[PDB]
Amino acid sequence: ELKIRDPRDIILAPVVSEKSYGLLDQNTYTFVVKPTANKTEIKIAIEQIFGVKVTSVNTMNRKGKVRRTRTGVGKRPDTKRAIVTVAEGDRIDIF
Amino acid sequence: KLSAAELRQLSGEELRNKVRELKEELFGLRFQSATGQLENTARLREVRKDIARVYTVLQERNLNIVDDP
Amino acid sequence: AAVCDICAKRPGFGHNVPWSKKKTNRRWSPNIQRVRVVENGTHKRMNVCTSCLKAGRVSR
Amino acid sequence: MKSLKIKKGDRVKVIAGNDKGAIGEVLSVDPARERVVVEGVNIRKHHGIISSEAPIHVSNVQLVTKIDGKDVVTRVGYRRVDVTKRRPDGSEYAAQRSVRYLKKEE
RNA sequence: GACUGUGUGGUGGAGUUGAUGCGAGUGAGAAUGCAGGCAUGAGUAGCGUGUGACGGGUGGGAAUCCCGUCCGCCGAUUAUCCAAGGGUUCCAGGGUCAAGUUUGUCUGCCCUGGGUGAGUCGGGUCCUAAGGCGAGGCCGACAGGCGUAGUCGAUGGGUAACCAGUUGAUAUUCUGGUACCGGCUUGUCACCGCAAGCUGCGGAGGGACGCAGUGAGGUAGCUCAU
RNA sequence: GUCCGAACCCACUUCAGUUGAAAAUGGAGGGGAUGAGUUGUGGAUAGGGGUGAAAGGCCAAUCAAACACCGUGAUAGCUGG
RNA sequence: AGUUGGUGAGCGAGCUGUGAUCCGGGGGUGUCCGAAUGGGGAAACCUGGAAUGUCCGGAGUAGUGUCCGGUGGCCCUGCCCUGAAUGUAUAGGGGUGUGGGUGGUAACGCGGGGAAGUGAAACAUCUUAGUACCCGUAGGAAGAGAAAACAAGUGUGAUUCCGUGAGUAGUGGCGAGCGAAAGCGGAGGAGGCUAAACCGUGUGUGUGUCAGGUGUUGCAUGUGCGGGGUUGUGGGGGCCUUGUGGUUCUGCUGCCGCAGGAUUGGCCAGUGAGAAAUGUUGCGUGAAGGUGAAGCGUCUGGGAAGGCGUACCGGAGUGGGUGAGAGUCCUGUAACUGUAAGCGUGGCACUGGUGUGGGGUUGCCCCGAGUAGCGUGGGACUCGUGGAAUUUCGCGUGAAUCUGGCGGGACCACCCGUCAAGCCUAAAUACUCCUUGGUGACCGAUAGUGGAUGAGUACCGUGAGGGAAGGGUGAAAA
Ligand SMILES: [Mg+2]
Ligand SMILES: [Mg+2]
Ligand SMILES: [Mg+2]
Ligand SMILES: [Mg+2]
Ligand SMILES: [Mg+2]
Ligand SMILES: [Mg+2]
Ligand SMILES: [Mg+2]
Ligand SMILES: [Mg+2]
Ligand SMILES: [Mg+2]
Ligand SMILES: [Mg+2]
Ligand SMILES: [Mg+2]
Ligand SMILES: [Mg+2]
Ligand SMILES: [Mg+2]
Ligand SMILES: [Mg+2]
Ligand SMILES: [Mg+2]
Ligand SMILES: [Mg+2]
Ligand SMILES: [Mg+2]
Ligand SMILES: [Mg+2]
Ligand SMILES: [Mg+2]
Ligand SMILES: [Mg+2]
Ligand SMILES: [Mg+2]
Ligand SMILES: [Mg+2]
Ligand SMILES: [Mg+2]
Ligand SMILES: [Mg+2]
Ligand SMILES: [Mg+2]
Ligand SMILES: [Mg+2]
Ligand SMILES: [Mg+2]
Ligand SMILES: [Mg+2]
Ligand SMILES: [Mg+2]
Ligand SMILES: [Mg+2]
Ligand SMILES: [Mg+2]
Ligand SMILES: [Mg+2]
Ligand SMILES: [Mg+2]
Ligand SMILES: [Mg+2]
Ligand SMILES: [Mg+2]
Ligand SMILES: [Mg+2]
Ligand SMILES: [Mg+2]
Ligand SMILES: [Mg+2]
Ligand SMILES: [Mg+2]
Ligand SMILES: [Mg+2]
Ligand SMILES: [Mg+2]
Ligand SMILES: [Mg+2]
Ligand SMILES: [Mg+2]
Ligand SMILES: [Mg+2]
Ligand SMILES: [Mg+2]
Ligand SMILES: [Mg+2]
Ligand SMILES: [Mg+2]
Ligand SMILES: [Mg+2]
Ligand SMILES: [Mg+2]
Ligand SMILES: [Mg+2]
Ligand SMILES: [Mg+2]
Ligand SMILES: [Mg+2]
Ligand SMILES: [Mg+2]
Ligand SMILES: [Mg+2]
Ligand SMILES: [Mg+2]
Ligand SMILES: [Mg+2]
Ligand SMILES: [Mg+2]
Ligand SMILES: [Mg+2]
Ligand SMILES: [Mg+2]
Ligand SMILES: [Mg+2]
Ligand SMILES: [Mg+2]
Ligand SMILES: [Mg+2]
Ligand SMILES: [Mg+2]
Ligand SMILES: [Mg+2]
Ligand SMILES: [Mg+2]
Ligand SMILES: [Mg+2]
Ligand SMILES: [Mg+2]
Ligand SMILES: [Zn+2]
Repeated sequence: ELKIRDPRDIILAPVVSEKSYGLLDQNTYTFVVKPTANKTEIKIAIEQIFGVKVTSVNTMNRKGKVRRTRTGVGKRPDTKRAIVTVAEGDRIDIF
Repeated sequence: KLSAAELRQLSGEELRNKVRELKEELFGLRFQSATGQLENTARLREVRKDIARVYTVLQERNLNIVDDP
Repeated sequence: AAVCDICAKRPGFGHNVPWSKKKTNRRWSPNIQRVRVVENGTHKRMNVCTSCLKAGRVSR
Repeated sequence: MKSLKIKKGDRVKVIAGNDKGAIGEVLSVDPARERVVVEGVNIRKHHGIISSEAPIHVSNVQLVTKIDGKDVVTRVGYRRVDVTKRRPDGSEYAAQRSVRYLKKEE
């Protein structure tokens, strides 16, 4: 069957902000994930990609902001964010 | 820029290794884009076009559009 | 019923025409009877018209 | 859609506008909007701001040739020639192409 | 006469004049006519229950923003937390065209970025009520109506977690401590064996049920204290 | 289907409001307030039909036959232009 | 030779000419919903496979959670097994996917149901109008169609459509209104099968048939399949006078003759409706392209296409752009040209596929039945129940069959025409959601589409639904 599926299809990008950087102090990484991926799939994919033992994966759905511009109401995409808590010393290098 | 003519000379297993390598490169490019790196924003689209090329070669071998080595 | 399972006979539509000719819409239904039939060894009920009963088109 | 008869790097003479009679090398072409930038002709502003050439209509310039010591403006024609075109796989095959020639110089 | 000059300026910046014919979406003052723009009333009525005062700050600008001190007000609610509904209004920074019945440096407004974390909470993954749909089927000229087997459908039944701490914005969700529930696997003990067990399938028990009323034993709370 | 009386449901009188704070309310009193009570959630009945402790009442702020669209540019011995 | 769509640029690229972008053709991918189809559902969501080595294959884990792909909706239908109460059997049940279906679609078609406002100066017959709407169902068109016809004495000869006939004849509370047909002029221009008689062919079963020959030698009925047959001053079957294309030679009837049989003619006839459907060769094209003529100098101007001067092309002076008004600056235009490709399309040749009658006779036999008529209650016809022909629906009743049936406006007789109760048929006709090219004494932003812009949007409404307004700097953003 065509279309090899990759763990890297599920972890889109890291989330870099003040809250994420403060979470990195407690070995916790925030990623944007495919909106159709569950916590177990995300956990397995993170373990496969980063070679790290994962103690927890939490998820939230962040609705996209709505702004009125010319051409009317424009809508930013809805995203799913996975917050991954990692073993005591394992570390993830997101660069 | 990969060429479909070159990929048509490769075999199936190395073509799929190429698919996985391109997926890994796209992953790294997206992470660099998120973190403020990636001066080279054209490779971000070109790697996906390369993935499409390899999939086209693999599927034309699967569907017998071109003879499969 | 008003539809024959044999020959597909269905009601007609016409007028009540009184002495004053004030027409009203009305129906003519076929004389449908529900009878027991045994066709190819199968026993069942059928709504058949008396015209197909008289013609012998139904196996009782 | 196809291209224009004026290409980048051509030597043209302006036949209409403020700089009528000027001769310059075509620096860049805009095939969609039929406007070309001719070297040293339409000097205006852009955007501590660069002052540079501006595009004029491609119909305001004409290709120029030196016949007997003077620059004279000519129209162009096309003649079909046999060439060998190459496919993406590297295979070669015979085909035809159009080569531009200047009139007034045969 | 409807009108008009081939007079003469100004503005304007791409069409149009006369003769003779041809064709009209060819003429407006009114239809409580339709659309737009603008008057009159008129700088007039109102500015939507109410208690604010002062000191300092910010700022181009302050009664109306921020801080403080007095004083007053609600307190079975002018408090705190949810459901429904709304949908980013939340937080931080920048802003003062518009909005705010005034001003505004302010804002539930504008722009940019950020923010919502669950095995146990509320739903699904469980169960059914009313009701809906409904294989076959029955009824009906056609369209369609009803309904069996079933399948949905909470406003109900069932189901395992608490306290403390932390942010600008989340917290029975994160963190610390201490628990519980269902799986998977594993060390170990004990027992089975027409005749182990597992799953289906049902029987029965159970779930399982009204209203009103009094008393007893407690506990939360509250009050006082040498 | 007891009595007085809050919440709650209602709406008897009066004053105000009447370009309202509000296309039915506010102030002051007033009736019921364990019952034929009130209320949340979902559901059923649909237009010559529904529902009605019955007023031609109500059926999404004008119901002696809702609303929308279509027949349709209905028709008007009438008014206006 | 530039290019990474637009509103609306610079980054980083690729083409860096190893020809990209681009254009035509064909493919690949194609999340989720939607007939929506594994199950559920508030569309774009949720949720799955009893127990087992797990629904099947693969990936991953120690294992379970997990991931990727597949399969399984329902209805009809075909094929196979089993056959309830119960006996035959059938209903039902169990395997297989054999085929078809489901839903959408602007107009046009066919069949069916069917208003009212309105007009009648009221209103009920009537009109509106078989309109609006609704239901079922197509096709590229549909429907009709090859005389149970018209005509009127000679004749025409399937259907459909247009023009006349004609607002006539009629019809009508003889009110308001409605309203033919024959004939004639045209567009188009096919005709084809079948039922049955009779002949070859099994099961509710044989005691009679010169090579032959047996209580049957092929004897009896009524299915299916093949021949035959297909017409109306009747035809066909049967009985015969004869004729098949040249045969290698197998049967039955009379060692006459009839038929299966075969590379090789063929008058024929073909992809058609025609009782049917299978390849290689032969032209020009739409989808893309290609070539495509011929002007300079001065003046004024921001700018020349304008003025002045003087030259060219024209199978091209239709247009439109360009800084003002261009035949010769651009785009093009006339003319020619290419078309690889199409599912290409049309047509021809060959291959390959299928295949005759004429004269005589009426002994006999067939020629479409619950059909036609009749009565009754309705409908369409000029015809509104009448003198009511013709045609059609419901309910009853119910033929003849060629020395017969039907029609020619009640009905009967003669005459004329015709042969119903089976089927299929092109073109002329209708329409335009769409695609390509073009046109206008059509509009020009209150117009023309509701919509020149985020337009079926904002907004309003629970909902069905309703529904706007907003264009212009400049030659160039300079
Ligand atoms: Mg969660
Ligand atoms: Mg009888
Ligand atoms: Mg190419
Ligand atoms: Mg060219
Ligand atoms: Mg004139
Ligand atoms: Mg007018
Ligand atoms: Mg006026
Ligand atoms: Mg007026
Ligand atoms: Mg004023
Ligand atoms: Mg004053
Ligand atoms: Mg006054
Ligand atoms: Mg006053
Ligand atoms: Mg005042
Ligand atoms: Mg204060
Ligand atoms: Mg107080
Ligand atoms: Mg929310
Ligand atoms: Mg915001
Ligand atoms: Mg807002
Ligand atoms: Mg805020
Ligand atoms: Mg702020
Ligand atoms: Mg203000
Ligand atoms: Mg502020
Ligand atoms: Mg139920
Ligand atoms: Mg059904
Ligand atoms: Mg449920
Ligand atoms: Mg609940
Ligand atoms: Mg908070
Ligand atoms: Mg807590
Ligand atoms: Mg915790
Ligand atoms: Mg039980
Ligand atoms: Mg019990
Ligand atoms: Mg009970
Ligand atoms: Mg006590
Ligand atoms: Mg104390
Ligand atoms: Mg009481
Ligand atoms: Mg009382
Ligand atoms: Mg009341
Ligand atoms: Mg309801
Ligand atoms: Mg009354
Ligand atoms: Mg109301
Ligand atoms: Mg009324
Ligand atoms: Mg009425
Ligand atoms: Mg009408
Ligand atoms: Mg589904
Ligand atoms: Mg479904
Ligand atoms: Mg299983
Ligand atoms: Mg009627
Ligand atoms: Mg009427
Ligand atoms: Mg009238
Ligand atoms: Mg009248
Ligand atoms: Mg079709
Ligand atoms: Mg037809
Ligand atoms: Mg004629
Ligand atoms: Mg036969
Ligand atoms: Mg040319
Ligand atoms: Mg000139
Ligand atoms: Mg009539
Ligand atoms: Mg009759
Ligand atoms: Mg007759
Ligand atoms: Mg007669
Ligand atoms: Mg016949
Ligand atoms: Mg036909
Ligand atoms: Mg056409
Ligand atoms: Mg306007
Ligand atoms: Mg308009
Ligand atoms: Mg204007
Ligand atoms: Mg709404
Ligand atoms: Zn019948």
